[PDB]
Amino acid sequence: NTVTSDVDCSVSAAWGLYKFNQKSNFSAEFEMPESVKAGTGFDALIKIKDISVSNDNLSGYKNAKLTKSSIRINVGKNVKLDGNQPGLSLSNGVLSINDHLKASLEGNSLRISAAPITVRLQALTEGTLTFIPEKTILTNTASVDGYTANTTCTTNADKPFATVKVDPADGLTITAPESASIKQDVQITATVPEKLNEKMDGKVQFFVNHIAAGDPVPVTEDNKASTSIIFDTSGSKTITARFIDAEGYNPAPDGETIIPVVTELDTKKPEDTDSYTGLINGSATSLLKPAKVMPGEKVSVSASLLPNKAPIRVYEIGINAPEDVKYIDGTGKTNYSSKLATTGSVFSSPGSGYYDPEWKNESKKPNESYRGFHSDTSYSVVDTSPQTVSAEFEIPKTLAPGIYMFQMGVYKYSNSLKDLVSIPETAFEIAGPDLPALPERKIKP
Repeated sequence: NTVTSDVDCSVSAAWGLYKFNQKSNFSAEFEMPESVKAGTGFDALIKIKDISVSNDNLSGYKNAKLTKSSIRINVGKNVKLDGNQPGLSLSNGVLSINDHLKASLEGNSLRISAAPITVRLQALTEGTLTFIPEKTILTNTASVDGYTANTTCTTNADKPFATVKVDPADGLTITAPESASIKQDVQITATVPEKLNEKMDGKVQFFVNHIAAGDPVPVTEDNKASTSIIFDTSGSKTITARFIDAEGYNPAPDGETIIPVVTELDTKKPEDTDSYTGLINGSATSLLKPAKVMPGEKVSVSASLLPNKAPIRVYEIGINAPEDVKYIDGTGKTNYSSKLATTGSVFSSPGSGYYDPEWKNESKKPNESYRGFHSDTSYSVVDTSPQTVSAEFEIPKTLAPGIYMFQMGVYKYSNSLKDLVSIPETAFEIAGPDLPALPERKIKP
């Protein structure tokens, strides 16, 4: 990263009575971090390489020293000097390195040299620092044989010495579950960088879907802030933390996060020793990436039971859609050979040797969309291959906005287990209205 660029020098000496041109090369090594954070001090080491100038009248001179000098570098407007640093000045994106050049006379030649200069900088905002040489890269004043010579060297180098990526400074974070159900406490924690909260007297105003949620929470001694939110309805909820300082300015960006919220999550019972998966429109979704579906739409769902162990006894499987979502007739297939024993929560025998789930007795029953299937061959499952049921459903055009999930109805084991299992891989979401705009941040002037 030693960047070379040739220069054109004008000399005025003896009060302008003796002007001449001179060509030369300016060459410098800029060692800086490849990358930094906005706001973090860093060093720039500048090695300037020696220059020879070979005018023939130099052999004729008896003494020389520089009395002034300047290296002019275009460092842009995204940087400042970190600490008063003598010799160095910064004005209008011009870093001016002053009085650092030494000039030793050497017969026929003039050797201009410099001890490496260290410059501590810090960038202001996220972006890039680009170091360009200035057109007038170099001026100096020389005292030769009792005369004063003024020099101005211009260059045409477009080529940056170094580039530095400015990554942003640390920002607010927010910690929420994962996922949540309605009617339950959800803890939310914001954290504020040490650096925004230096004076240790700030607050964090939370928002839920862009509405203010409670009074601003005062930040703790450990730069944290917490609230507790109880959700009313399902949906991808946007949580926003806004930081406020001693005199309510919002100097930092807001932190945002999203919590998927469900009506309920019906996990497999503890004694259910298997596990489950599914698909919706041929894909395993997640309640964090729910399928985007509009009301009025027909979807296809698959639900699989993945045995932990074989053989297990497995009697009835089926897909229990959400309330109002209607089953499409004759679409329910199994992985295997089967007859349909159960419509709704009503069982009726499709032959002798078929066991009744008695969903009637259970506290949670399947709804009108549920279709339950028994194997005609055997109730034993020979291996650990997925036991899959799949069908197509219709979403009514009036189904409410929120996050929805399909369930698997299952009745199994010698020790008779009956359960409805929410399969997050089948999650879809009916979009609500666009959030309202957030109140504007109050930036300091």
